[PDB]
Amino acid sequence: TLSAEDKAAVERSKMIEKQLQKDKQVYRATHRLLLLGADNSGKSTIVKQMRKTSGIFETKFQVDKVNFHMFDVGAQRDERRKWIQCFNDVTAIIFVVDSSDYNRLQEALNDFKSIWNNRWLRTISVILFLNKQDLLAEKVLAGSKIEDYFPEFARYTTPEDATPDPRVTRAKYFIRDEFLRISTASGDGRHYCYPHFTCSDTENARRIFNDCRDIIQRMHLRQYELL
Amino acid sequence: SIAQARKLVEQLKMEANIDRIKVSKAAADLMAYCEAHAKEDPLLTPVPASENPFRE
Amino acid sequence: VQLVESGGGLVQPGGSRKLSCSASGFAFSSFGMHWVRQAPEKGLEWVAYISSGSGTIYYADTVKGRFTISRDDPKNTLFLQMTSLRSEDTAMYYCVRSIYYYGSSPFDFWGQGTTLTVSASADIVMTQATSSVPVTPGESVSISCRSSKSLLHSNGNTYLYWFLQRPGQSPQLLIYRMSNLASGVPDRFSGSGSGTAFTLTISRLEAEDVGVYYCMQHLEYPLTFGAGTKLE
Amino acid sequence: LDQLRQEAEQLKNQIRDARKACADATLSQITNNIDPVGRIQMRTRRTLRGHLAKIYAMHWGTDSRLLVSASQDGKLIIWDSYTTNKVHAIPLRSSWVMTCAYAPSGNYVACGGLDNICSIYNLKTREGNVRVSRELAGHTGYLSCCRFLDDNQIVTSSGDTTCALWDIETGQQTTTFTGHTGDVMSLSLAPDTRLFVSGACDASAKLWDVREGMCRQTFTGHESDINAICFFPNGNAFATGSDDATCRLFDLRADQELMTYSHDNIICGITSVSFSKSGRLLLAGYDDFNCNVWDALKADRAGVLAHDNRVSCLGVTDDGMAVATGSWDSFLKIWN
Amino acid sequence: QVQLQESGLVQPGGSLRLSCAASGFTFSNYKMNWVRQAPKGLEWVSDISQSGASISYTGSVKGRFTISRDNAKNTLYLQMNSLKPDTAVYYCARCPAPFTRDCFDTSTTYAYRGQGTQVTVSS
Amino acid sequence: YSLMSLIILATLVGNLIVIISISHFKQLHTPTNWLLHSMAIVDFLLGCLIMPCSMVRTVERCWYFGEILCKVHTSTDIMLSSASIFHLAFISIDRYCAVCDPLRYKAKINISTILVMILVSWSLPAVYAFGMIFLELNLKGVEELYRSQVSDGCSPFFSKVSGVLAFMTSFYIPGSVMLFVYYRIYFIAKGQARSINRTKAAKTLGIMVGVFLVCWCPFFLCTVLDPFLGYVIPPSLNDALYWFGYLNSALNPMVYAFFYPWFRRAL
Ligand SMILES: [NH3+]CCc1ccccc1
Repeated sequence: TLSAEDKAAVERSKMIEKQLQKDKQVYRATHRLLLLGADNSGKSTIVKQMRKTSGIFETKFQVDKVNFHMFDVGAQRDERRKWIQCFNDVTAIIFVVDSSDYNRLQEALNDFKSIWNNRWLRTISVILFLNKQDLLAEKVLAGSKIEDYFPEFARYTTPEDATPDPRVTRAKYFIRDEFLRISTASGDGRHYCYPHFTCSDTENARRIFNDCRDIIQRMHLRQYELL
Repeated sequence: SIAQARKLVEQLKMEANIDRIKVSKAAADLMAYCEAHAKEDPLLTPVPASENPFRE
Repeated sequence: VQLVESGGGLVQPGGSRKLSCSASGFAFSSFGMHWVRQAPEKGLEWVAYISSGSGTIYYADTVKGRFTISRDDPKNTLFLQMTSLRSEDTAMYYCVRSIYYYGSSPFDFWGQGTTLTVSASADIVMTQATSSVPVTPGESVSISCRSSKSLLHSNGNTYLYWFLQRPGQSPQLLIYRMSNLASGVPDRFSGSGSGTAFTLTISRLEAEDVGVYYCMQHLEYPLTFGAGTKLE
Repeated sequence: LDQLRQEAEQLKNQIRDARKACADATLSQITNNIDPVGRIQMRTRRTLRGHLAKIYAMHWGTDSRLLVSASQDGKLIIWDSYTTNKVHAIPLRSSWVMTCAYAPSGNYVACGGLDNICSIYNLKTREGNVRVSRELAGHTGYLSCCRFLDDNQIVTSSGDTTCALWDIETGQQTTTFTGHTGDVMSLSLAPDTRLFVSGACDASAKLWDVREGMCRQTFTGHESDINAICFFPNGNAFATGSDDATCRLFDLRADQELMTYSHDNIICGITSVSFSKSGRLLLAGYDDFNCNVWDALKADRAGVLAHDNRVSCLGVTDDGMAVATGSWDSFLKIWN
Repeated sequence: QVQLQESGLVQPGGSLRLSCAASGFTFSNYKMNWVRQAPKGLEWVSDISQSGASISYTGSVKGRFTISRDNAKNTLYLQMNSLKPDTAVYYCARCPAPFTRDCFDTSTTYAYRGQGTQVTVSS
Repeated sequence: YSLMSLIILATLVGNLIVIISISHFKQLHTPTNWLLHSMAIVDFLLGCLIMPCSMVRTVERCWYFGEILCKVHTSTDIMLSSASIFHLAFISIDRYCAVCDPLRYKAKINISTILVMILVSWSLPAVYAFGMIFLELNLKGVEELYRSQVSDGCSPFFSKVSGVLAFMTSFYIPGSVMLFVYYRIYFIAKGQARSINRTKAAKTLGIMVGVFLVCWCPFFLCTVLDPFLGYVIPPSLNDALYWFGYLNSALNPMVYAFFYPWFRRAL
């Protein structure tokens, strides 16, 4: 840097580095979330309650002076195993299921199983949303059964730790336990599942806040060998 | 679905009729190029630390 | 891109005058700024310099404790603060942009200037061979410049600039770093040199090429401007 | 439909028999005599720092000094590889960017990703700022690659199984390249800018003609996806890298597969490939934190370029002076 | 490239055997699956492990269909049995990359799928 | 004599390895690791400087140098011990901010906060040590007694008020900040493990708290006790207390850096 122009170039580089520092400080204090779902699930209305062939959407909301960024995938193809590698660093994944159809439920189960066991998606905890509970409640008392689709429903009874008609609760906890059975089969204690019973609400943001809080706390505890 | 199969068979017919050469001649040509251009490769033959700008 | 200077007038000796350069039409806070002086019948002269981040400031050896420069990026304005005005600072002042990175072109834009009438060593010296040469509209022209120190640097650059102001307008930029041609100038100018002796050639010639051609050196921070070579 | 299928099968058969007849001797038998390169030692000479998140792409300049890099935090940075200085810092509209390109004249850069739009940035403006000049929209899937032909023509690859040729002045497609089954992952232009190759997730590579816009040849032999494709300096060969931890070398005139570069200690797939100036060395980046350098004629491991995370991009200078690599730990290293 | 071949009307109550012939790829390094499509969207039916350790089925066919493959001949087949009134074309499939539990195998020409066959279990 | 000697070598090597490792590797430049780097630096300084002089004094049971020399060695010793303890307290506060309240951990522990902590921990003990020793603050009213005890070495001699104030500050603010934090973290870790099951945390917390406690507590007790009792303890007893304090600095880098898998992997 023996010339005047070289010194001016170095000064310009230093100014660029200062701006980059400011951007880094803004970046480190934010949490990113990935939202997944299907066409039947109300993931398009959950966003609006929280609130040109674009390929991705974005939504920003704040709770207790903490900023969250939630990204919804827009116009893409049906193949997912290629652009799913760009989200291996998010805080959590929000998964929405429509458990009021009795037919595409196995699909949702397969989708969840494929997401859970992904090589690049390890260490990412998934927050499970079971949506459209009013439809299920209306569709269970009228009596379309669950025995034909799932043969093991005949030998299932509500667990004692359930916190609630009783048939509604038995069906809900059967679905919930199917998902949990899928989730707990592996993972060797690096990421967890937080199921929920969501309706068509003013508290989903608080639930996401609490679940993210617990996920980060568990990660920090594991980092220091305090757990 | 006849359109997709028709396009595929026409493309295969197009690809079928192409002039082709012997593989040994191609291997000889690649070796000839590699041997001819071997002295302008700083990565192959290292350059002394006078004519490279990434020194130190 | 346009720059406007305001102030000037007639100032009694020993007084103070505050000049302001107002810029609008470009990203002001990314360019360094200079002040360049031109005596009524003499050549150009460099005065001061403030950088983009305001982290570095230089002054001419002639005026170091008398003048003061300052900038305000919110409003895009450049200031010159003069105190205890002598009888020598009676020239016209120009406002000049400059930006420095790999491949840039400094001194590319100049202001219009304002007049200021006052009532009554180890630096590189740059010299030009002649003062006036007559030619014909269509013949070839060559102008020579000479330097007391090697302008070639260790990295490989040769810092030399040609300006060639028009008779009535502010100076413009022809060549930067001895070889590279400016953006909007016609591609009939060329430059060459060896490190100590430098030449500029003009193949064809039209009615717009008349004026005074200058020589500038950016090797050191102190700036010395070429005397001049008028073309008739 | 059955008759059509039968016709397709016979046509396919009429191609494998011809290529097997023309197959003759392999590259190994003829290249055995030549003395090997030996061993290659390469040392890090620079380390460019300043990216927040991980890096997906980089591209050298024609002047052999500048380069551009893209990162997931939504930033493009143009470096000065000699003095390690920073020339420009560009903020993006979207943070999920997958590729970048740098114009052969040095006037423009491009980038795109999970937004189905390719943006063009003008570096040489009257004002001292970099501003976007044109947004190219019309694709359906994510952009995976883009390359300049000149200041006005750009070739893009998308996840909707199609390539396209654009006109930056008007912003409308002038040609579309259809025929792939899976999403296209990479492309490589030719030195004369008349042809280009392509790789997709259907485990096949195709050669296209830019002028008339139709496929000319199809290459197979891989078992899984194609992640990276490079093109021989001569112009009559190219190499690919897949998810089955293997690299091939395909001819154009012979229309077959030459020597294969693989080893039993690699299980992870290849992300990038590139050649040297003379084509003697083929070096590829892997997922096991490393980068390997192969002998392009004998398939022998000669040298290892040992980053703290996955290696995502490579690059070799136009005059062959240096090699640059990127990675998911947000560091750029220059080797020599 | 990679080619998969599957070989397979029956009065109700019957059983059947349907295979897959494949070459080109290394069979012993990949997870496999059978997907069928009703005259409806395609549905997953019965994946198997590389060495066969893990076998899974859907509820609609659990206990009635069993799938197993032999590495020696690079062939995999499911022994259909006790059929019921199952009119669909049964395809074959392979996971995209070797050595991984995860897999994502859509109606957009998943390349690693066979042309498929049709089975009628009606009179 | 050798047993004291090995100790110095272990201190020096253990601190040098940590300093070089944190300084070189580029993936270890997070804000929290600079505290470890600074603590290793101060322990290295302590091991290089104070170990040989105290070694010579202890074995010969008699000062061999200038009378304007002791006033420097004691000041440096107090400085470095105080600095190490402050560094431990700040690390505990860092861990508390990490675990208990997470959503805002990255914002709180930016590089500026770590820089301020390092600056305070290096600055305060130095001015405290020195202004205490070079001026005569500890010697106020015990001068005759001091002379009687003195015309026979050097020792952290303390009056009735200065000694109790030094004890209060150095061994009661950092210790009170450390113990409360680790108690509150132990409860949270136990509850989380119980919920997950529906303990290594106790083991590691006990190990490091116990090491600190057994290393530092007896020496400060005896010091605060001495003026009130009447200097009845033997002079030769305090050598063991000083060497316990120096064993703490010997073991500190190992506990705070080699117990953790990430540092081992980065090496
Ligand atoms: N070995 C250190 C001796 C000491 C005594 C009192 C306060 C601080 C330090």
